[PDB]
Parts: sequence; structure tokens; C-alpha cells
Amino acid sequence: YVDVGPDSVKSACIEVDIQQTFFDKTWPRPIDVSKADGIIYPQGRTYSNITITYQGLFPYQGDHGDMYVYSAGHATGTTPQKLFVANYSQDVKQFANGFVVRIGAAANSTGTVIISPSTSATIRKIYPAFMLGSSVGNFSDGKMGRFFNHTLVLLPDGCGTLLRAFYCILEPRSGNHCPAGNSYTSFATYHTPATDCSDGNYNRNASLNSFKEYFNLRNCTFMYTYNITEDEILEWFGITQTAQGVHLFSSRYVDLYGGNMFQFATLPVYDTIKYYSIIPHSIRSIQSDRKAWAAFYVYKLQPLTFLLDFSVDGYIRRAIDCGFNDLSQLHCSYESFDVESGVYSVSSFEAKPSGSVVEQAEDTKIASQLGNCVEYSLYGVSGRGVFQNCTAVGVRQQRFVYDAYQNLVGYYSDDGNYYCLRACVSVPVSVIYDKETKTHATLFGSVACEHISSTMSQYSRSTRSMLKRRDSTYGPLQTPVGCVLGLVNSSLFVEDCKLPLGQSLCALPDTPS
Amino acid sequence: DTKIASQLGNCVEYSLYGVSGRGVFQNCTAVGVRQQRFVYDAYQNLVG
Ligand SMILES: *[C@@H]1O[C@H](CO)[C@@H](O[C@@H]2O[C@H](CO)[C@@H](O)[C@H](O)[C@H]2NC(C)=O)[C@H](O)[C@H]1NC(C)=O
Ligand SMILES: *[C@@H]1O[C@H](CO)[C@@H](O[C@@H]2O[C@H](CO)[C@@H](O)[C@H](O)[C@H]2NC(C)=O)[C@H](O)[C@H]1NC(C)=O
Ligand SMILES: *[C@@H]1O[C@H](CO)[C@@H](O[C@@H]2O[C@H](CO)[C@@H](O)[C@H](O)[C@H]2NC(C)=O)[C@H](O)[C@H]1NC(C)=O
Ligand SMILES: *[C@@H]1O[C@H](CO)[C@@H](O)[C@H](O)[C@H]1NC(C)=O
Ligand SMILES: *[C@@H]1O[C@H](CO)[C@@H](O)[C@H](O)[C@H]1NC(C)=O
Ligand SMILES: *[C@@H]1O[C@H](CO)[C@@H](O)[C@H](O)[C@H]1NC(C)=O
Ligand SMILES: *[C@@H]1O[C@H](CO)[C@@H](O)[C@H](O)[C@H]1NC(C)=O
Ligand SMILES: *[C@@H]1O[C@H](CO)[C@@H](O)[C@H](O)[C@H]1NC(C)=O
Ligand SMILES: *[C@@H]1O[C@H](CO)[C@@H](O)[C@H](O)[C@H]1NC(C)=O
Ligand SMILES: *[C@@H]1O[C@H](CO)[C@@H](O)[C@H](O)[C@H]1NC(C)=O
Repeated sequence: YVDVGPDSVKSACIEVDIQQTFFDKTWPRPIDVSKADGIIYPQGRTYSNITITYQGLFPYQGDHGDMYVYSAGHATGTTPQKLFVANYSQDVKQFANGFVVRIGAAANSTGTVIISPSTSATIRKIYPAFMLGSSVGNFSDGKMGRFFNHTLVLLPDGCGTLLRAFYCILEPRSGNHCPAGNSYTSFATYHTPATDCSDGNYNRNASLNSFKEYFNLRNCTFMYTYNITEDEILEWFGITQTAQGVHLFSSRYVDLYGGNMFQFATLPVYDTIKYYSIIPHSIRSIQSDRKAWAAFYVYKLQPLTFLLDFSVDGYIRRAIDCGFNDLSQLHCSYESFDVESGVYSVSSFEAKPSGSVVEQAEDTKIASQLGNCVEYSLYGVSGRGVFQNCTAVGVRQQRFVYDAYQNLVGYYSDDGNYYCLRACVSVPVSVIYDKETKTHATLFGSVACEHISSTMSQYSRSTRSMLKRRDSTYGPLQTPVGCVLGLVNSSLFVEDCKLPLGQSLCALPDTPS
Repeated sequence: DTKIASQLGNCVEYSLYGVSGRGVFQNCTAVGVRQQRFVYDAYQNLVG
């Protein structure tokens, strides 16, 4: 196995007090895909200044992410005391095709101490620590997140210039405040700047040794290290897993200023990762020496399609999440960032299922429910649709009435009533796009505004919020063609809008640029 | 193995780290991104 070095020496662990309510903050950072935030550059290829579609794992454009903040522990006077940290060790998550993170984005600005926030200390970048693996379970005290068998460990040591990776078995310890003890609270790791990080001798084993004090390393099968140099600039990092093993990505090695990720390293492990957590960490520094740290963020990858704008220097500079909006769908269909003005069809709202209705004599109370769009089963016949009470058509006791295209038309219930079936209905959608002002509006077709609402329970695509930027303040407007959003009743007469809606309707642009 | 590292050239068969095809090479300017090694167009033809 790997030569891990010496075992832990002290038996007792420094106590970990959970102060998690101090860490509740709301500093969201949604992905800006027009800036190419979070984009993993494609593997093995590069391109010219041409725009191409691409498919791969990416963050959603609308995701605000998850936020975590490292902070100094308790100290008083001129000396260190006990840790006062966040409860992040209990935040077990299901792994889901990797994740990406944002690090140091609040650099060269100020924030607060958090644990004693009134001091208002300036903030600086700090690197994250992580643990990954195939299984989790209870600590002997019932605490969440104990990993089993072998797990990944990623930790910086001391100052951010050294990074280590491990695939190893963790071992519980019988010391006071440690995992086999009944005095255990929660796992944490720490750095002590009062003796660590000398400028002529940075302590390369600093965080690993504090890690060893809570878990003895055993049976380690892999270890790696990497070299980093200090730089307060914002950075991107992330993890994916394939049948070739885990991949590590960073923007630092290749594209430090543009922020595009590149495949920095790979790992030999072939075990599937099923769970993910963040290791909490804290600074042991003296009370007058405290320093606030920049916020850390996490976003989750999904197998999304995107337009990618490539620079002549091959950097991705802009991108569009195709499924984010109906307008984004339009751009992807024309493979461009500048669609010509017009009225364009976009995908329709579907239906929205309703709770099931079942009849099969031979469970309650679903015998009938008229009715909207409730899934159904009738003596092994199934489908989704709306039922209505109707007349009586021949022939009775054949039970299922059908049309010439073999669509079910209606049904004889065992309550003696004929009901008819219309399947379900949908709302067609189109958008009005004015390229000159870069503005838009929408049309719901013949649906009528009695079925239209500010939010949707159908549905089609994840948001329509760009319309809502003006339409949070207005009711839907009925027109002879149909219900529309953000149209306004100006009652103007004009010869040609270059955006006719059909009929005598006309969609004037707001006054020209 | 030698001496076939470069030959400019008209339409010589080639192999580049397991990528292969036939074509002419020319000493032109550089382009982004560096260290992705293979430059391609929108139809996935190798460009450079
Ligand atoms: C790279 O794309 C740019 C456009 O983004 C192209 O630049 C155009 O070049 C023509 C020259 O015939 C000009 O008339 C246009 O005004 C330019 N567009 C601009 C400046 O936006 C350029 O040809 C492309 N180069 C390659 C190698 O594909
Ligand atoms: C990574 O950075 C370290 C410096 O932190 C380099 O390792 C040291 O290089 C000096 C050169 O004189 C030696 O005196 C030290 O003994 C080295 N330390 C160790 C632990 O070997 C190292 O070269 C850099 N690169 C890599 C790939 O590790
Ligand atoms: C905080 O300080 C960093 C220092 O790393 C500054 O980053 C500069 O970012 C610009 C962006 O174009 C680069 O051109 C400079 O080279 C960077 N300075 C360096 C590397 O010393 C930046 O002024 C501050 N803010 C952020 C967010 O990084
Ligand atoms: C840790 O704190 C978070 C705060 O959002 C909470 O949701 C979570 O349940 C906590 N973990 C526990 C109580 O195990
Ligand atoms: C931890 O123990 C509880 C019982 O207190 C159990 O319900 C839970 O499933 C256990 N955790 C895991 C990951 O199985
Ligand atoms: C470790 O992996 C084995 C492999 O099957 C699994 O059965 C077991 O639940 C895991 N955990 C422990 C504590 O052995
Ligand atoms: C691996 O870990 C087991 C614990 O289950 C330990 O007993 C064994 O000595 C280790 N073996 C080697 C060869 O690393
Ligand atoms: C519709 O069903 C009602 C009971 O809900 C019944 O009284 C009525 O006769 C039915 N209408 C017909 C058969 O036209
Ligand atoms: C719009 O303006 C005209 C002006 O006469 C008015 O008659 C009409 O009721 C208004 N509203 C709608 C929904 O068309
Ligand atoms: C062409 O190649 C020569 C060497 O064969 C080199 O010196 C020169 O810089 C190249 N021309 C470029 C890169 O434009």
C-alpha cells in the first residue's frame, strides 16, 4: 500500500462545536452562460471562430448553486480555543454525473468574520476540501455521513500551493471527541497559521495531519499531489466520472483568465461514486489575527445541449442553454446568436397529469373523477384523458367505443353511465421576436386567457422569466387571435408592423432604437 | 521510424497519435486552443 507516513499521535481530538446558524447567508451566484460560466471545454479537440452546437455534461443556466463558507474557529486573547464550525459534514448528497465549483469569486472585496461578524474583515480565496464514495451510513453516535470501504479524499495542505488526492480506508479513533468515542460531535479539519505556512517553509503536511487526528489512514491504495501557486483570481474546478475513472478539471492550468475548464488530471479509481460531501474546515488562528474567507459555490452537471461560441483563439466565450427558455430553443434551431425578427413557433405546453381513475371489477376512492386530465386504467386498457358525462351510443356491453382511427372515444362504466373521452388538450405557443430592440413577447394561440396564469402547472420548458421582467406587473390580454403576454392595448393604427399576428392584429415594436 | 517527422509536401498519408488520413500540410499561423492538438471545422474535418 501507499507510504502514508506516521500514524496520529495525540489521542484526543480538538472539540468541534456546531455553530451552523451563524453561517446562514444568501449570496446566490446564478450561472451566466453568456459569459461561458462553468463550461467544460470539449475533450481532444479545438475549433476556429465558428459557432457549433455541442452536447455534454453542463450546469443549468438558471441554477443559483449551493453555497458554503469556511471560517476561523474559536480563539480568545492571544491563543486558540475550540472549533466553532458549520454543520456541513452532515450534508450528504447523491452524486449525479459530477459537479463543478466556483472558487474565490468574492476576492478583492470585504465581508465578515461570520462567527464574530461585527469585525467586518476583508476576504480572501480559500480552497475547498471534499469526500466522495460508494456508500454512507451512521457513525456509532448516529451521526450522518460515515463513508464505508474506500473513499476519495481531496484536501489542500496549509496554504493553497499544495493539493493532495487519496483513495483510502478511513479508520475511527477511540479518543475524546473522536468517531469511536461516545463524546464525538462532528468531524472537521483545521489549519493553524500561527505556526503553519512560514514564508521560507510552508507546512506541506498541515491539513493532512489535522485530518489524521480524526481518522487514522489505513490501506491506502492511491495518493497523488499537485502544484499550485498563489493567485487571488477567481477559478473554476470540477469532477466527472466515466468508465475510464474519475476526471479532474480546472481552469488554472490552461485558461487562467478566460475561466474555461480543461482536463487537468485523471484518477485510476473505477468504483462508482454514489455519494458526495464537503469536508468542513477551519482556521485555528489567534483572535486578533482573524481573516474572513471568500464564499465557495457548487453547481450540478446534466447532459444538456448548448450552442458554443468559439473565439478565434479557441476559447469558449459565449454559450446558450437550449432548454432554458422558449427563446433559447429558437436560437439553437437556427444555430446562431442573432435570429432575424419574426413570429416563431416554439414547443407547446403538454397537458399536466391528474390523479388516476380506475375501473376493474373482479383501491378507493378513484372509481370516478370528472375531471381534467387523469391517467386511467379500464379493464387493462390504459391511457390519459378527460372524461365527460354524455349521451348513450351503441352498442352497450361492448364497453369501449372507438373512432375510425382507433382512438378510444368513450366508455360504459359499471355505474350505468356513458362517459366520453377527449384525451387531453394542449396550449400551442409562439413568440414574437424583435431583433432590432432585442425584445420579445408571446402568444398562446386560440387557448383564451381564462386558462392562462402567471405560472404554469403543465409544463413545457423550465422558465419564461424574461417575459416576466415586464409581465409580473400585467394581466394577460385577450385578442381575436388569442391570449398574449406583454402586448399592451395601444389601439394604434399602422400600415405594417413587420410582425403581424394575423387578422387585423399587429405587434408593434417599442419605438425604434 | 525516421526520417518521416515532417515533409512539406503535397498529399502524403499520415498518422498523428492514432489519428490518420491523407493530406497536404502547410506551415501557416497558429490558432487556439493550444495543447488540444487537433483543430477541426464544423463538419469535423481535420483543419490543422
Ligand atoms: C471569423 O468570424 C468573423 C466574424 O465574427 C469574420 O469576420 C468578418 O470578415 C468579413 C471579411 O470579408 C467582414 O466583412 C466582416 O465584417 C467580419 N465580421 C465581423 C468583423 O464581425 C471572419 O471572416 C472569420 N474568420 C474565420 C477564419 O473564420
Ligand atoms: C512542486 O513544488 C515543489 C515545491 O513546493 C517542488 O519540490 C521541491 O523542489 C526543491 C527544489 O530545490 C527541493 O529542494 C525540494 O526538496 C522539493 N520538495 C519535494 C517534496 O520533493 C517540486 O519540484 C514541484 N513539482 C512537482 C511535480 O512536485
Ligand atoms: C484581486 O487581485 C487579483 C490578483 O490575482 C486581480 O486579478 C487580475 O485580473 C485581471 C483580469 O484581466 C488580470 O489581467 C490581472 O493580471 C490580474 N492580476 C494579477 C494576476 O496580479 C484583481 O485585480 C482582483 N480581483 C479579482 C476578482 O481577481
Ligand atoms: C445541517 O444544516 C443544514 C442547514 O441547511 C440542514 O438542512 C441539515 O439538515 C443539517 N444536518 C443535520 C441536522 O444532520
Ligand atoms: C442510519 O441509521 C438510521 C436509523 O437511525 C437508518 O434509518 C438510516 O437508513 C441509516 N443510514 C443509512 C445511510 O442507511
Ligand atoms: C464495503 O463494501 C462491501 C462490498 O460488498 C459492502 O458489502 C459493505 O456493506 C461495505 N461496508 C462495510 C462496512 O463493509
Ligand atoms: C486492508 O484492510 C483490512 C481491513 O479490513 C486489514 O485487516 C488488512 O490488513 C489490509 N490489508 C493490506 C494487505 O493492505
Ligand atoms: C349524466 O350523469 C348523471 C349522474 O351524474 C345522470 O343523472 C344523467 O342521466 C346523465 N346524463 C345523461 C345520461 O344524459
Ligand atoms: C383595447 O382598446 C379598445 C379601444 O376601443 C377597446 O375597445 C378594447 O375593449 C380594449 N381591450 C381589449 C381587450 O381589446
Ligand atoms: C514556418 O516554419 C518556420 C520553420 O520551418 C518557422 O521559423 C516560422 O516561424 C513558421 N512560420 C510561421 C509560424 O508563420
